[PDB]
Amino acid sequence: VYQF
Amino acid sequence: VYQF
Amino acid sequence: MTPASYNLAVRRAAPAVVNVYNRGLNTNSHNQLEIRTLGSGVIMDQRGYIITNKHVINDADQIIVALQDGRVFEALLVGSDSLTDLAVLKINATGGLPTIPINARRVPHIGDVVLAIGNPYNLGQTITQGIISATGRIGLNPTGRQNFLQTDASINHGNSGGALVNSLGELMGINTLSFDKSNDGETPEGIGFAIPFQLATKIMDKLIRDGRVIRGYIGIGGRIVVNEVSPDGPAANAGIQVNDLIISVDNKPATMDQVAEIRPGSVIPVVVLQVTIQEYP
Amino acid sequence: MTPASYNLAVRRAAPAVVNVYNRGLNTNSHNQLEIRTLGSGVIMDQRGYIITNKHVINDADQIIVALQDGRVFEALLVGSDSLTDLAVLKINATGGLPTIPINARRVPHIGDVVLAIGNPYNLGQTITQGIISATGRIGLNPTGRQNFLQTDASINHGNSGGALVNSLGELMGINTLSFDKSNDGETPEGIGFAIPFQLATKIMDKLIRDGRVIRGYIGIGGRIVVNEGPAANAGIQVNDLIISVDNKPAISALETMDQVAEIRPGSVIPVLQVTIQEYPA
Amino acid sequence: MTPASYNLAVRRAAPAVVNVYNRGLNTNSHNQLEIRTLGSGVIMDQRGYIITNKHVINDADQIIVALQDGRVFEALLVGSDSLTDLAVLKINATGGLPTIPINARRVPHIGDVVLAIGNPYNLGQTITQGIISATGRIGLNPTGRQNFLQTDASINHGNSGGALVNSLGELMGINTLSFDKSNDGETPEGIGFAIPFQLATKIMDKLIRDGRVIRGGIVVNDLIISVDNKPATMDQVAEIRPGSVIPLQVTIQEYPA
Repeated sequence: VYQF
Repeated sequence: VYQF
Repeated sequence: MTPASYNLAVRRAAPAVVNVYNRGLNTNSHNQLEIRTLGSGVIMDQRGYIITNKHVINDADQIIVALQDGRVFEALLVGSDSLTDLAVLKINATGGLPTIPINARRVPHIGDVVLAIGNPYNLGQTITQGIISATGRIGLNPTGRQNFLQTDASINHGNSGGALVNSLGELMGINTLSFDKSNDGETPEGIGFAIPFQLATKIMDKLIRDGRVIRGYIGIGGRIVVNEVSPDGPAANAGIQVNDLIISVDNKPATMDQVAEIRPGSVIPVVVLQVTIQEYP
Repeated sequence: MTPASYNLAVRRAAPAVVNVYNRGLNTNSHNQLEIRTLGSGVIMDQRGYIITNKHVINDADQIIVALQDGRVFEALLVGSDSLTDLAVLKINATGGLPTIPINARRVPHIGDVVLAIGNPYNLGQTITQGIISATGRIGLNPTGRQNFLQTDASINHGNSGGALVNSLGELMGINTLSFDKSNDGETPEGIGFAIPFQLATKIMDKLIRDGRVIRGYIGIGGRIVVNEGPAANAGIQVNDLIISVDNKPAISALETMDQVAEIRPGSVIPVLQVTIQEYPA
Repeated sequence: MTPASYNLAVRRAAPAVVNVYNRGLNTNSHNQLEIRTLGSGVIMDQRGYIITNKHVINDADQIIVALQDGRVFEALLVGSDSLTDLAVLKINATGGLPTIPINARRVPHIGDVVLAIGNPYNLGQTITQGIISATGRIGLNPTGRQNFLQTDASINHGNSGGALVNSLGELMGINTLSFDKSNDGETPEGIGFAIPFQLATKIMDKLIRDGRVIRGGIVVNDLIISVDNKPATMDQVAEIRPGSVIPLQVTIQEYPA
């Protein structure tokens, strides 16, 4: 997961 | 107390 | 220079303690697996035998074991024991398993520094330290006896079933629960119990061997000499007793360890009758 | 023999930990600085820069710092970071200052003995000892994510902004909040967190330099393909990947996350060519 | 390598830490053997003297003292002090008594590792580990006259009166209380207090002698440059002796109420  |  | 540290104990022991999850099928209305409870476990040998607490796996539909290395297994319940609150799981692994360091000739001492290994609140594996506070323990208000190890190493919900090890990373006990006291007025700080590794080990072999711990229920409850709490049973069907002493059982000064260990089904000579031991309820 | 003691780490590190008072105007009725909150802080270097927690100096009308040696000072708020709950104060000393031992090459290990230094309930400076229970933490509730160090060294109200040091006295972290009253369950024992010194050191520099942390924001958050902004308005597509941001492959995403954040606003970057903006408030 | 351990401090000191039971008379029928409170105490010497907290034996009709060796004894209240919440007892035991390692030449430092020896929730004698967190504190008080050692060693109800020893087994203090409540919803953790073994001894010997405690820059709230014959302190006044005159002509005496 990643929200950058 | 005890129970054998 | 070099920082003071119990990391050596962590490096040797921690890889072997697992995250245990208890999942049920009738927990949500869609009958999909959901955690009802969780705690910790300790891989004992390479066959996949893992010790944990009974209250952690009680009535589960699926028990999940997760290792610090990332592998996850479904575990089989081989047996449990209300009296000690110990349970033994079995995962089927290939490629090898990390196993807890054991020194069968080490005698735990009051004052030995210990490290508690577990998954408090599911935050992930955490280590806490204290010392062995006491031995041969647990209240003067028993029911079924099995004595503990007491420690001030912080234990929390999730730590159950986990490992309590010394500075050499040797297995001292299986953490079981933090005295959360009987009522209110204050919260006890630093009082936790663990089943001594010697006891945990014997009980495990018995569950592995017989699938349950067969004890010695002769039929003489009390509150030595025949006492006064409850009535007798098959134990009086050979030795009249309602209020009489007892010298030595099985040729040794008279103690229920042997009683429970005598193997139900063997006439035993009790001084001060020829009673044949029976299995606990 | 001699008494086992971490007093050395105490002499070395404690002089550098101070009391921080968050004062505010008319807290009764008439205009006058009232003490809203307490906290601690650590003197990082001789210039007079001090790290503490943001939550400690929020809405402070006047921040006062008190040295363990008796001196007191009105401190200037050079800056703060919400996403890390870190703040930096500045005080103008002349006689010289006690600074925290920092060893940038030291890598904290799970099991290293630590000392929490701070001002719990304003009883005056206190030291407590535990170990590093875990590292790389608090990813099981990611909002404004961050990395933490876990410890069982008693952390109490008033310890925030303070120091976590090893037996040698080196700074291991800045004690932040404590895992308290889970939900309605009970009181967790020995679960405390601190910002790792390295991250606190990188954040302080940023705060000293710009008065705030300037993060590199683009516009692609989905909890390296872009699976759902102002930066995607010229070059970026919808459901595609990106081997190289700034035309340099950083294998995963978390690395591209920080790398991007580490990119100063305005600087044109080839994802196509997009220029960086500052992360939104 | 051997397991890291404080067993030595345990073997040396624990035998001298005893369980104390404060029994009073009640109206349940004629129950006069009911526990009222319970705590711990420290056998200070071969004569049978034991230190413990005052609040642990207050209003008691009978004090029982138990030893880890099995022996039990009816105890004699020899004295107590409300200001230090200290109290001495005496047990008539010949045959020998285990004693607490004492070392008057030792200065306890902050960071020193300590162990609280006591009987929490009457679970039996238990050892807990911590460090000296601070020295010269007021602790839990409206502000009286005494300094406490602060420790993070865990102490609970039942620890009061017991020993706080170092890794060598040397008495460092008599565990008194554990920072009660807090302000917002939070239970403090690791904040306990003990009376420095030095104060504990000064008060003991005094209690043993006078059956109790005899208690007698600087400006009155005029100004006093000095006292008796030495610079000006509000502490020495008591260490004089009631009925003693010193410069104007002021004569000191008892410290009642």
